[PDB]
Amino acid sequence: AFPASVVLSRAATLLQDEDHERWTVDELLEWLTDGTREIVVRKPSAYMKTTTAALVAGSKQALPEDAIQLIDVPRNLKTDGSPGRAVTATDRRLLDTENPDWHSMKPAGQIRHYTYDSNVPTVFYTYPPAAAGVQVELVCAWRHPALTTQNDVVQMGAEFVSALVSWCLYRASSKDSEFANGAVAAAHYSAFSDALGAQATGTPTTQAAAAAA
Amino acid sequence: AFPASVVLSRAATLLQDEDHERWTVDELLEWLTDGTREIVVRKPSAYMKTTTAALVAGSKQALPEDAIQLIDVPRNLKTDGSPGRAVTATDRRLLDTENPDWHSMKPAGQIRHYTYDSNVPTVFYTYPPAAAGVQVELVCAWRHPALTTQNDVVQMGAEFVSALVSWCLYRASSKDSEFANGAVAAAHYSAFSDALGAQATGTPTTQAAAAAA
Amino acid sequence: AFPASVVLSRAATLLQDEDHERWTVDELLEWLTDGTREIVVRKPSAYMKTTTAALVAGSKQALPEDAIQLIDVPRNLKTDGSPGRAVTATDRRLLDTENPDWHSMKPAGQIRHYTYDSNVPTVFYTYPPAAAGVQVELVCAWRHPALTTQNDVVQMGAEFVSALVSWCLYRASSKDSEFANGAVAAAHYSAFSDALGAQATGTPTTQAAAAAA
Amino acid sequence: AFPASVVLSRAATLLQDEDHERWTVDELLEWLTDGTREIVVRKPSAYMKTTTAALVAGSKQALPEDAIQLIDVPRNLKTDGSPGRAVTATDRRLLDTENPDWHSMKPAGQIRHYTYDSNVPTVFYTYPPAAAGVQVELVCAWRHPALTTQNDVVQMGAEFVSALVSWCLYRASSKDSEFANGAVAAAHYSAFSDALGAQATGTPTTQAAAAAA
Amino acid sequence: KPLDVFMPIIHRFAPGCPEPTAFAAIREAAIKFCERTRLWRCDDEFNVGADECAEVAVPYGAALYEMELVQFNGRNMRPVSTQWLDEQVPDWRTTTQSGQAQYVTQQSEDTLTFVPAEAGSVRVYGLLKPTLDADSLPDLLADTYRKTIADGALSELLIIPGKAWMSADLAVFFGTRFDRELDRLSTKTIKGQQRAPVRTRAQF
Amino acid sequence: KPLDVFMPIIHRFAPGCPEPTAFAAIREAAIKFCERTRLWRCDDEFNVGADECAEVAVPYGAALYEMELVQFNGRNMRPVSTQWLDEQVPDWRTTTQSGQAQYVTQQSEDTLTFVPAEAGSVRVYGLLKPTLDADSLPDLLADTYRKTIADGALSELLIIPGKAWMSADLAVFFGTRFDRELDRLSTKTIKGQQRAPVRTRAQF
Repeated sequence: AFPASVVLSRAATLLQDEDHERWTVDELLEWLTDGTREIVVRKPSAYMKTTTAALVAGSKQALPEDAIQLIDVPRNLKTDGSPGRAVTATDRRLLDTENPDWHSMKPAGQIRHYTYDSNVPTVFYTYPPAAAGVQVELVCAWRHPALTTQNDVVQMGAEFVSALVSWCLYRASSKDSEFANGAVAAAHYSAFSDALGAQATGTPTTQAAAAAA
Repeated sequence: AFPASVVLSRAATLLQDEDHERWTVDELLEWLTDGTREIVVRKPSAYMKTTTAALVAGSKQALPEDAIQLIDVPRNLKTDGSPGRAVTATDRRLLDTENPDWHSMKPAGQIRHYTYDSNVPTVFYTYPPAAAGVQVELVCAWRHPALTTQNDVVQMGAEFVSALVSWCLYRASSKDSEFANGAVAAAHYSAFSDALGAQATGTPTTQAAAAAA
Repeated sequence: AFPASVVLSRAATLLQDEDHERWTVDELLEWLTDGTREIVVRKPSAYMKTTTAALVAGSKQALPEDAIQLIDVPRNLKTDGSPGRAVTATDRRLLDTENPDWHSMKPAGQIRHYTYDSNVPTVFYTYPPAAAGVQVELVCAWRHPALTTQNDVVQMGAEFVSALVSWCLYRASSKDSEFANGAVAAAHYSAFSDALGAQATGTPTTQAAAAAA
Repeated sequence: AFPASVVLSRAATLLQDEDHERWTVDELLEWLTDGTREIVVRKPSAYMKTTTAALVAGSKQALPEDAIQLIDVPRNLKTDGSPGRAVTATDRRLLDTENPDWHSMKPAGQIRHYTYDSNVPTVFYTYPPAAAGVQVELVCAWRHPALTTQNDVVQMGAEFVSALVSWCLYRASSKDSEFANGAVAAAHYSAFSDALGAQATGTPTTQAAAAAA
Repeated sequence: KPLDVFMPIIHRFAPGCPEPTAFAAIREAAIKFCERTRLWRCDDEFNVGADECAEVAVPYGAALYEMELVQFNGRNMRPVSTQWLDEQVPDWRTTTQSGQAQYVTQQSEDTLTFVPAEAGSVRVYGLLKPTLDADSLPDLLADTYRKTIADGALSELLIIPGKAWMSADLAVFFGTRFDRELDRLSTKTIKGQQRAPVRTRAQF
Repeated sequence: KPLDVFMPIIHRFAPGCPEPTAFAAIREAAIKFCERTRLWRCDDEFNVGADECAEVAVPYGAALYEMELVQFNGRNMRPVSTQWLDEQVPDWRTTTQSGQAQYVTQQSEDTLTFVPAEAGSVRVYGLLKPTLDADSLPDLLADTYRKTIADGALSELLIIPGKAWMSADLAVFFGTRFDRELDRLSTKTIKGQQRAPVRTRAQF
């Protein structure tokens, strides 16, 4: 939950540009937001929140536009505060082979099972088909919107902040690529990749990609 | 849903040309569209568009021309808004061996099975033959058409902005001029490949290739 | 289905020759057409065209001259629009051991089986022998004819546009082979080969040659 | 079916000699014909010509002089246009052990089997001994006779134009003059070998060698 | 009554199984259960007269698997095979003479034919079997014998190949348990919950 | 009636097999089921006279597997083998004399011959068998016993080689279940749903 002001101070202290004349605050903020998106992609455990999302009528559903991928759909939120029933994942192909018109089935007050495919990121199907905009908490890979101002707050963990520092070092030191043919930029990139690799807490990036559920 | 303006701003910041003088805005736009196409090919999960398409009467059908490869055909759209039946893949050769005149039989209002071969991307067969141009949902790796102007929007996810920037840098720095550098271009190509490699969210690219269902 | 103009614009922006005064439009078009043929050979899934052709009387047949190799013979097109019966591949040697005069058998209105050998590309046999020029759909690797004009259209897919750009970089940069003893040309060739290798969609060139049916 | 003129233009474009003054057009024609021979040898599928050949009466026969090696003998052509019987390969040693005077057996109007040994390319034996010069189709790796003129046509496929160009560059740049370079010659030989290697359509050259039936 | 009571056990042993698939497995397992246990019973009455092969009425989510007995105007009828009429009572099919009914044969799947045709009320006391597409299983199958049907359905579901559910060991184990429980319950038609003894009929 | 009710079970076990091959295998398994269960039955009436080897008439999507009983103009006839006629009744083939029919002979596949030939109505009550190409199976196969025919068909599909659906253990298991269910239902001809007892004939 750190603000962008700290990260800009760090990156303006590594590069001997404190008043931000070679690297203005706007472009450093741009590198901060790009690094946040990239680090969320690399390690999904960095930035997860559960979002209340209503579902349009029909089996076919679309997750919120600024979300990379939904990992879990734990609880189906009942009307107003009631937590309601929970949801478990299932496979679409079996739902398709038998009862082929399962999309035409009568809509349900509460969805029971959802189908998700890593190939198709934005689309997940709900069984039974949703009715009248029932809301469900979604655990999805949300992407950080942007960093427009220095005081703007980054909702990410407070060590990925140092990871963002290293990534901004990469994206700034590739500008003066003439020196050492970008060796320093490659060094910062290697440092950043190692920083996320040795993250023992979150999703292990060193191990098999997408192995963690 | 990011516009091309932001990515062109990046590429103008990386290459030490913010005025877009040596690298014209049209040229950077062209590299942006090339990068979008390349990312769609490398990782099909980057841009998969659910397109409802009418089917020419008969067993043989043609994929929409602006589609790399169809991945699934989830729903057979019934007339007007009704989702209709689902469609499951089958084997074309067995459809040939039994009922050899399967192309010549009576068409069906709703197709029941589809056969797709990777070797032939532009042709997919439907069983039974479609009638009166019945439309079906097609989930295919869409190719981003073009980036005519700076304010044009890119329909892919905002997370691949780093990969697009790396691709634009690789292609622009490969120019045969004093202001372009070669080792920088090679390092940028490597950076693009690595950035696509660590995309733990979408379709894997390093470990498993072309094996995604 | 991109025109040659877009590819020539690419190559004229890579090499700092916009007027095409070193690399004339004619020879760049020549490199484009050579690259198209080479890329179709490397990955037959890049450009697969289904062509209807009449079959001369007799078991011995010849596929259209502008085709590298046929993969499948899906439909035996009945007279006029009727799709007709389908065809499946068989073994010619077993057709020869028994009924050794299977070429002298009475010609059939519709061929039932075809035999194709990868060794002999231009010749494929049909069982029963064809009669009176019956037309059969042929799925054969068509070779791009030529690029005589800038406005001429290349009907191959639209990331092979970037692959053709890389190949044209190879062929143009092989002229100035002095610089680094052709290291830049070798780098462009490696880039082209990697671009085709990581084509996750079409036929995998990385895996065993001709393994895909 | 491409004429030699196009390939000569390519070679005059790679070597920085458009006027053909140093590398004479006769020399490039010779390099083109040598490249055709070498390509047929490396990959027999490049040029396999189905020729009807009369057979001298007797068991011993010789394939047409302008043929590197016969691959298949599909049809024993009956008199005039009738396709006639098919022929299947056998083992010569068993044909000699049983009925040792098989050469002395009465000639047959149509041969029934043929024996071919790779070690002795110019001789293939027929069983029974042929009678009155009966003609039979031979499928053999034909060698391109010569390229005497610029306008001479090449029966080889247009896909191997890149391999022919690379071979012409390899042989021309190996010349011992100031105007030729050696490192580019080695690189061109490697490029020719790689271009023939990744010919996924025809006979494989890297993985399987001489094992094609 | 609904299959949502069966579903939790399937979820526990077959993780995240699709609801239609688990429901089809429940229906099939309960069908086999009623084939073996024969516990479900329902009572039906209809009017039959003047030579029609009348079909038995059954609940929508049921099918008549086996008739315990049939009564016709208060008479206990004797069920016999068709060949028994063929050899003992000739001109069965041809004759149209009406009379008081004595024997029943089932020429079709669900139609009862009485050797003399007559107009009277017919009461069929028969066992039932769930249909292959039944939304709600009876109280007997759900409330007290949910575990056995669940074991059978888990066998069917774990046998499904190419899925995360697939495990041959659990499939065989649940199949054996289902068979053993069905086998124990086979005698419940005669014994019941009342402990009615089973005694062989004696012919002298 | 249509096979699309059989299809969900197959696509549950064999996910993407083409429908025509699945239909063919379902029909083949149904043929085997009706050969073993012998449950499908139908009757036809037609006229035979003047030494005519008439053929039986059956529903179009079916074939006459076996004649349960043959009646000529109200007489229960005794089927005999042709060799039995050659022994007991000489001059069967030579003679042309007309008389009251006594025995039935099936020289051909579907043609029934009477040792006395005369002109009269023929009523045949014979078991039915689905043909190799029948679009719709009858009700008793599909509605009630779709699981067993699905078991057989799944066996034939899972036997298919060199394809994603191949699985030897699954095919063996499904074939064993099909065989056991056929074995259990073999007696339904005598029994039916009415519980008719099976009693051996006594010969004195």
